[PDB]
Amino acid sequence: MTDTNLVEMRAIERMMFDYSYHLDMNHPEELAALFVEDCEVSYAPNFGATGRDAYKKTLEGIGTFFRGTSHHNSNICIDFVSETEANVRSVVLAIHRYTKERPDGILYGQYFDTVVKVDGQWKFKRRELRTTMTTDYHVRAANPIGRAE
Amino acid sequence: MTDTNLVEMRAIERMMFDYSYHLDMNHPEELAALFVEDCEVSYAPNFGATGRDAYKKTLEGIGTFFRGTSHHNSNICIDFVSETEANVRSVVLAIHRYTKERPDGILYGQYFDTVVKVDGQWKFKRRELRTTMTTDYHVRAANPIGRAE
Amino acid sequence: MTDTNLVEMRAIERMMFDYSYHLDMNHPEELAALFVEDCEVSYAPNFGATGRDAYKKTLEGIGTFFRGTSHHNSNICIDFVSETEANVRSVVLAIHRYTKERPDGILYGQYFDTVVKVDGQWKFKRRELRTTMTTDYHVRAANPIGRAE
Ligand SMILES: [Mg+2]
Ligand SMILES: [Mg+2]
Ligand SMILES: [Mg+2]
Repeated sequence: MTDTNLVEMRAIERMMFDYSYHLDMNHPEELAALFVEDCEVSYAPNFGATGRDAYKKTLEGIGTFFRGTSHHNSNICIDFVSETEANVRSVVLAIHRYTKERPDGILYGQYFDTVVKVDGQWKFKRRELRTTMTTDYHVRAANPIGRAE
Repeated sequence: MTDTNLVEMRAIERMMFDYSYHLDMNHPEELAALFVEDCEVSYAPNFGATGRDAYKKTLEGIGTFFRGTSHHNSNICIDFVSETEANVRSVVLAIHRYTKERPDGILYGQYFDTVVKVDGQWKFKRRELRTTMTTDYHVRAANPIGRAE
Repeated sequence: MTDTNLVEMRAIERMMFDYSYHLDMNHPEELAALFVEDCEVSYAPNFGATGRDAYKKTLEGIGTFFRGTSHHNSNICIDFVSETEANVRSVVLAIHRYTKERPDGILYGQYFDTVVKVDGQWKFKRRELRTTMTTDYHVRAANPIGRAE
């Protein structure tokens, strides 16, 4: 209902923010706690993770290849399938300060997510990053946003 | 009432996000569907649109002059006139990757909007962009924010 | 309760946005009206303000040292202590266009705040800025975010 939808929108947004916080803090175990076992992550047509352990592996090196990151998540649009499943579209600005000497790398992106509520906690079941564009960035492959020509 | 205000704040924000999404996707018809016929848009003291058809014309070339854009909308403040009319103030970060060879153009702005609810959908009745500042941008004229000196 | 929490989350966010607006507008008296007398502000281990008058002093020169600023506040996480006291964590992107000839200065930060509700208005009781990183910026000292190594 209305009440349920409003409260859960807040909870979903909070989880997404906790995710970005723990990412900028280099807390990979906290990050993995926000994904179900049977998850999928897609960062490019030939790059992602199937299942939580594979996802954990994608987190390796956050602490070593970057001196810092800053994630700014906005434009969050939530459509409930049910009270324990929602589809989310959002915008991300992610700045990366590398450990190697090179300009900061900027990702302008969209996330297409499905989140599920389990034992009182929202978690990611699927995340699909679509890359709007990048600057001085370290990843070449990407899922396009599908901009009309 | 309280309940009404909360639900409609979510709906207004969703519409604003759908707008920015369809803009970054180069979907001008979806954009125009989010404006009433009797709308006004102001981007500079001598630049805007009176009525929806004129607004549609301002969308020409999105696909040709830019390879991509990314809009990040935040700091959304909503004051209800009534349950079907609200005044909104918000902040925008808009990055533009040009089709011509030149640095990305950055707009730091404020939107002063009036939105109205018609047949279940929020739409823009007025948008006024105030330009806080810009970098490497393609538009010179602007409405100032009115910063105190 | 639920209803209270939702309404007050909106009010707290609104206050935070009003703060950033008045800051970008160079309105120091409006800013100071959003702090209690017995406040604390921490921007670095050896830099801040104890009490509202000291805070007011930190606002001196906004109009003179910058031609403009733009603050984008996102990722707002609110934990209520009570219905009139909350702890907030948020992300900030703050761009500064200097009056002196130098590149824009960018702050990527986190705010750790305690807000209190007094006579119907949320106000800051404590703000602690943690600096994720900066670019071409004018402040060297900072409170670290505490990123895991
Ligand atoms: Mg295991
Ligand atoms: Mg017609
Ligand atoms: Mg006094």
